[PDB]
Amino acid sequence: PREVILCKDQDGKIGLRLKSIDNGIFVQLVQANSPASLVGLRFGDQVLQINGENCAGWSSDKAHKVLKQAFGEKITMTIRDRPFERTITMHKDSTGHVGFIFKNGKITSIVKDSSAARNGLLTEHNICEINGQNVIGLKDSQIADILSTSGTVVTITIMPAF
Amino acid sequence: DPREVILCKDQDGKIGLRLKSIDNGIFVQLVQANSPASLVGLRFGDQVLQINGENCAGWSSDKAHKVLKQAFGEKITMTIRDRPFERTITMHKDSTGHVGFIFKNGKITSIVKDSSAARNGLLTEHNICEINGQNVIGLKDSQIADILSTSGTVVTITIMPA
Ligand SMILES: CC(=O)c1ccc(F)c(-c2ccc(C[C@@H](C(=O)N[C@@H](C)C(=O)O)N3Cc4cc(Br)ccc4C3=O)cc2)c1
Ligand SMILES: CC(=O)c1ccc(F)c(-c2ccc(C[C@@H](C(=O)N[C@@H](C)C(=O)O)N3Cc4cc(Br)ccc4C3=O)cc2)c1
Repeated sequence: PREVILCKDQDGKIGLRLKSIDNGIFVQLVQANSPASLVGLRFGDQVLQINGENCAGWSSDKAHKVLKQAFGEKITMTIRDRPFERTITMHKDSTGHVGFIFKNGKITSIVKDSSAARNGLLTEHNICEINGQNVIGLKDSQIADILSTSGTVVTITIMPAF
Repeated sequence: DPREVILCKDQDGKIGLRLKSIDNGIFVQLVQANSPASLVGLRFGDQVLQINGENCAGWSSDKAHKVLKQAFGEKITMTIRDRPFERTITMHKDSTGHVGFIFKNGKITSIVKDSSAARNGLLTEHNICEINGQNVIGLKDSQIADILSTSGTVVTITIMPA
């Protein structure tokens, strides 16, 4: 658990969208070049507390109601670094592929006798990083450009789509 | 990193394991006490990458059991990824002897407000696997309650999404 302080920029907005998942509050959307982006907030981070109050059981509307109705331009948050994050290493075959089909940044299929198949890569998982580069927010064709310019080793970080 | 385990059948060609297809992968759903599977370290939620050399990718629950049933000699080789969905949460009992969560069939279904569980971001729709190193998979709810009731102030629980 870590504590991040956020300064509200002009319209009392943090550039953050939160979602209620399994009675927890998670980071769902982080706008680029925003107060939230600045202090390290990433897709899949868990918010434990907002201004010292527990987020447990809060609905998605409650979390946003709290963030806007907060007095003063400073909001403290206690965060847990993407708890659902897993890393999987794969190798390109002779055709330059590791073996998976994706749509909207989410793995939808695994090709038989592929590197993804040998390494137990899962479907219904969003891709977060490829070889260190963040891919949340990129269009599918830009993600394919990163995969295409990769060496033989393809390490991807994934999380269940939820 | 995955590890290889060698399993020797006990008498009836039984390995003492129950499998489950999840997200085009195969995971262990139950490990029998004192069995060949229990002997080599297999635990609930372990991922099976290969059975006797072939990829489990896309295999159904029935397919995995069919392949295990139809194994030739008394030796079944398996490539395992150690419980990939495992998270550990440490909580402290309050003055009334509780950490603050409700469960049914071994699954967290509610988080009590202002509790140690709420402070630690404990999540619902998660199966409880262990409590202070004691495996609780396969136990009745009143037996899980008995383990919590006789625990010290520190309560560390291992969980996995349902
Ligand atoms: C045995 C093995 O490995 C193998 C053997 C033969 C094959 F024809 C393949 C294979 C070839 C191409 C692809 C395409 C696949 C892809 O390039 N995936 C990467 C991650 C990869 O497999 O390396 N993309 C590209 C793409 C772009 C955009 Br815009 C949107 C979606 C996608 C997508 O799913 C998929 C499979 C695979
Ligand atoms: C502030 C705080 O903590 C707190 C405040 C007020 C509270 F009324 C509680 C609290 C009291 C009791 C329980 C019961 C709850 C329980 O004992 N859970 C443990 C894990 C715990 O909370 O320590 N079980 C026991 C049980 C047995 C069987 Br059989 C089936 C289901 C369950 C179940 O969910 C739950 C909450 C707690």
